[PDB]
Amino acid sequence: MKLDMKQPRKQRKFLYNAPLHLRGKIMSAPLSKELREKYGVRNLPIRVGDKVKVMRGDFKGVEGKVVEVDLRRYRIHVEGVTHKKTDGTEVFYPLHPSNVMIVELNLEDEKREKIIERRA
Amino acid sequence: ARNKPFAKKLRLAKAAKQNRRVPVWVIVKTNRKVITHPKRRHWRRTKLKE
Amino acid sequence: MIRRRKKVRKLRGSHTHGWGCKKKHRGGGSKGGRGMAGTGKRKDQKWTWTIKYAPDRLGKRGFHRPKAVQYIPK
Amino acid sequence: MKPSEIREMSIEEIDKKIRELRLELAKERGVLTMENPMVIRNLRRDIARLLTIKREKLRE
Amino acid sequence: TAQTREIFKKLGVWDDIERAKKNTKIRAGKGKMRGRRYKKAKGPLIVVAKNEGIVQGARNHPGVDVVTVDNLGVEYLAPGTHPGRLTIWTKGAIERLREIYG
RNA sequence: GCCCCGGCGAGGCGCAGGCAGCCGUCGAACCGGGGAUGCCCGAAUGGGACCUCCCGCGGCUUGCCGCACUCCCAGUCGGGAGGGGGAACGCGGGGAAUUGAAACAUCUUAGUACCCGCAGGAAAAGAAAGCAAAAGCGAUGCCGUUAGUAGGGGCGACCGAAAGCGGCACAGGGCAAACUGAACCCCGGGCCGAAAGGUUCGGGGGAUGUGGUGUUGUAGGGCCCGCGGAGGAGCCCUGGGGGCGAAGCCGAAGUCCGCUGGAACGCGGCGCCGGAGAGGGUGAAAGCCCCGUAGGCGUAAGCCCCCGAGCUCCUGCGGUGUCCCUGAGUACCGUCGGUCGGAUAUCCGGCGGGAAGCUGGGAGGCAUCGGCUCCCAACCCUAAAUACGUCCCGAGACCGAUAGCGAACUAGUACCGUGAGGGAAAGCUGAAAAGCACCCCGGGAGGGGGGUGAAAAGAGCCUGAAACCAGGCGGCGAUAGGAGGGUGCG
Repeated sequence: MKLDMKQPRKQRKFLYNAPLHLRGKIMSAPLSKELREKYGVRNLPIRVGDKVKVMRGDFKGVEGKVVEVDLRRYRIHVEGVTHKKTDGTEVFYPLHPSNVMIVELNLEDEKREKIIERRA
Repeated sequence: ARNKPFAKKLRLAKAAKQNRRVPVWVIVKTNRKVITHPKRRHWRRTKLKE
Repeated sequence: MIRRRKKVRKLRGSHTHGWGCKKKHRGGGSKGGRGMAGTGKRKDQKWTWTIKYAPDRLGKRGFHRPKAVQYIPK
Repeated sequence: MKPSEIREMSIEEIDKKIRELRLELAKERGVLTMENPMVIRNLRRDIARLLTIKREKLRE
Repeated sequence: TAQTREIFKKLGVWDDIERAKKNTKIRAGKGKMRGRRYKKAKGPLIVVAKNEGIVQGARNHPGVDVVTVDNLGVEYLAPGTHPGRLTIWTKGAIERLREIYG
């Protein structure tokens, strides 16, 4: 995108009302050194079957799989990152993807490989 | 018997349908924000424009 | 250079802002008419001022020639 | 219903199909007043798809 | 920028660059809503005769300004009305000042 | 919400945090381009409207097209134009009073408010019957000065220019007539072509003149003699290269080790990038976590440039002449009304008179006479420099929810008035709903024990002032006199 505006209200307006096809890139996560080396890429946008390691927060050191990506709210769900309700059922804690690191990719799709080849 | 014109009848029918309270699932979906709207009209209090 | 402050600042709390009784700072009656009213020729409230400080404001004297004919030499 | 499957067929099959779908929509709207609460929406949209494709076949 | 880093370490103004980095603050008041977060502090000024690369190279250091002699005004030399700014002159700028006499 | 072509690359189903479900990898949502459907009223138009609904004609085969008024071309067939809407800016007409003059009548307010008509993305103006004055300039429009000057004015209050000078931007063309006399234009069909546009039949115009010529100062043109015969600048795009021009692409470097904490973006220590230390987001103050940023990238249609491609309508120079022509209720005078700084010397209109017309005509601040200087009206077109912003973009010694637009929100909304018209209030849980499982009482709203959370911050939700109210604590409190205070001693 072309965000050259020193004005905070304009930045925040863009982010709150961004079209859907540009929110995947606002939801990008970094890669492990290993994949960084073997592919030549520093970050990629997040996807459901990816395996992630939590880097900041209460759930530190937890590895797990992505099971939900929500673009309206800018949050993801990760299996294993859960808290209990008063009654006792388990619900997911939502995370921002800039707090997680990708330690294993899910590549059963050609266009994501295209992304990689474009930016490596 | 009381002799209405058809177009006036249709406008009165719309005014009749308009007049109900907010649905409950809307309050739930919205997390108790939308709970009343500006067009509750009662036939003794506020008269319409025929 | 010398940047002194305005005196409305010092007159906060004065109640009349230097103008005297609370009845004296009103409209055109408080000036005796608007502008050069009353300087003579019909009314005379400022005729004393006219005869001290501004004679030859009322009346006419002389004639001017056109610029097409005026020559100013160096 | 998909437009590729609708483009293999003749205008008369398209017409028969619209008749059938309209009858279903009426029946469903009657029972609705009495399991997939989206039947009405998908039937509506299918009728629309058929009419579009019939018009574009005629204009040719 | 790294070359300029080394040069400035050798000439002895890196400490003022570091002061300017350290003394930058988030300001008080409603300026934060209008931009104007981050009052930024002033460091050294490089006066040059021509730009051939050095604006590129010195821009990004906190508090550093680069100017030609021909376009030199008083705010570059006395920020906040206060004189006495650390300034790196070139020999060609010195000669061109000789010419301009001012 | 239906279809297609491209892009993006996995989720999506408006504001809007629900129950059930569906669409999508056969490339969706979203973005760019293009199509389809598109009820009634409304200029509203087949004819009528006391209720945005009714009632008909035809002709073709229920399904279909056509049928308003005013006008042009026509012609008993048809082909065309107009009507309504638009914030501010634009052109042309009609035109007050409050007010000031310390009253008021000329004046001022004011060619203002408001009314009527007419256009566009800009409009209007515009190529000297001019400005000047012993020198000269050279179409129009805009900016700065000229200047509160010349001048107007109960010569009062007040009103009020231009030329010139310095700049921005530049550009000039065509009719009428004299001479010629059908050599001409338009519509349809048959052909050729990418096309510029040719050529044929059938019609409409035109001798009350279609086309050719020609467009200016003592001049220009025509005719008349003659020597010369570079209109060739434009237009069409089978071809062609370049460039502008997208949605869109790429874009550096720590989540390193201890303490605090619910959570590091903190403190202390150790490193790195920088043409990038603008701004924002992320569970606290982040150049190195993410978007971006500096800076490199590419691009279909659409558009500009030029090489080529095919094709067009009249043509110069020098001068002679008792030969012809060059705009009429017009120029000009008198009078009345309006208007202007325009004063005996501004412009507009009405009424009564009224020319010359190339051996001619006009202007030069009262009239007229004579000189000198400058020009040729009464017919037409014309870019750029300028004004505006109902829209979009960027920025800010602007406000920060009684502020700022009336409106931070389901606002010109609710609501009031027969109607013209008038017109509010109303922002904030938490990092995460984790939005209180379970037991006793109560008809119930609820109370009490227990739980979630760093914290109840419990939706009657950030902080949570004062006035006011209830209870608890302390001092006084039923023989007593001053605006509720001051000094001194208990």
